[PDB]
Amino acid sequence: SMALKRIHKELNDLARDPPAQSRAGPVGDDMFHWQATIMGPNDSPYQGGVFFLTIHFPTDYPFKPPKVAFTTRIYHPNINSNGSIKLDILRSQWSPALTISKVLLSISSLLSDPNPDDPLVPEIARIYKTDREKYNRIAREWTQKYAM
Amino acid sequence: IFVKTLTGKTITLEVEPSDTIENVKAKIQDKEGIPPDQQRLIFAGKQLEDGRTLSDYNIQKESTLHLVLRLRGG
Amino acid sequence: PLGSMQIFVKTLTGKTITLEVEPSDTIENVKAKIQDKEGIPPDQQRLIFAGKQLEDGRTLSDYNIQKESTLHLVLRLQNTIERFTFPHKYKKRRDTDEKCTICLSMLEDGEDVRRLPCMHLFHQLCVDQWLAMSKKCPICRVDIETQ
Ligand SMILES: [Zn+2]
Ligand SMILES: [Zn+2]
Repeated sequence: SMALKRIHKELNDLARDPPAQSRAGPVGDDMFHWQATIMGPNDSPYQGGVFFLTIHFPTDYPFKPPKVAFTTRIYHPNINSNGSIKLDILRSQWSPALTISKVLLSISSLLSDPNPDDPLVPEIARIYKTDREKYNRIAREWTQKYAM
Repeated sequence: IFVKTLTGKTITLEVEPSDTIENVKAKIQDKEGIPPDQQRLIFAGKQLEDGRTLSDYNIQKESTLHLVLRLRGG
Repeated sequence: PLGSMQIFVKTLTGKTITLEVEPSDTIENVKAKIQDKEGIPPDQQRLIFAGKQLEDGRTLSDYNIQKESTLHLVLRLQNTIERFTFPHKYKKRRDTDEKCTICLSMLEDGEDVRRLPCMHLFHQLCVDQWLAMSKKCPICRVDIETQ
């Protein structure tokens, strides 16, 4: 009752105003389960690639954050092989003033701005924090073999 | 330039190419009520840091920036 | 209104309103000038300058206000929400259309409405649920317990 109405309203605005380099929408008649496309950040090694994501809306939405996960494999210090994204705004820095289009654009901003000091996959963090040149090469190969 | 704010209202801003990003965040603070601590600006999927200017990103007239709350990769 | 000179006011989020005033302006006129720029009734406003709060029926020069002076704008005054927040019913002006960032529906006359010490606006039902679990503002991340 209380949550589906926002998902309805977000969807209408998404149709009339398609976001900047990002497409999303529900699967079938499941309004709490969406898919999403994400474009590559312009300077980052993921540039030009398209990344798929699963999103699940909790029943408490928008008071609790939506569960967002990558399905395309991506090489990133804060995104593991299971597609998980540990991101503060998806956990405790969550605000109900964030729509999906702005959540998705926040994720693309994370790709252009990794954080190795507080990592999720520390193996990827060390490679970044010692020679970003070799990190950018690997991340570029991952985004070209899965997301092009 | 234009800015998509958290309320969805695209707002016009009058800046010249010499303005830094911290300048732009301050103008948004006066028209939105959000401190530059909590402002994250995004153009073409990439974030914009407080140090560099608008011309350093070669952002030209009528470009549309987007505004989300400050993130922290974890 | 093309006042003889200008002053500024600062909200909790650091937002700055520039006003045109003459030293012979009453304070209730200053509150109304802010009403025509952000949509806050003088009913809700509380102004603070030089450690003292300004009373309705005096003048700016009585409080010895200068050019480039800065006023501070705070709100006038499960149940702790009603102790830090101002409830009222919205009144539409006449961009001046406001929407609730929680339910994403625009704000209408007669709707029970909420305003936080950051001078942001939401429906009463929508933000009362969110404040029941975070006590911060969805738009600017300012605690409602801020003073
Ligand atoms: Zn609402
Ligand atoms: Zn606020």
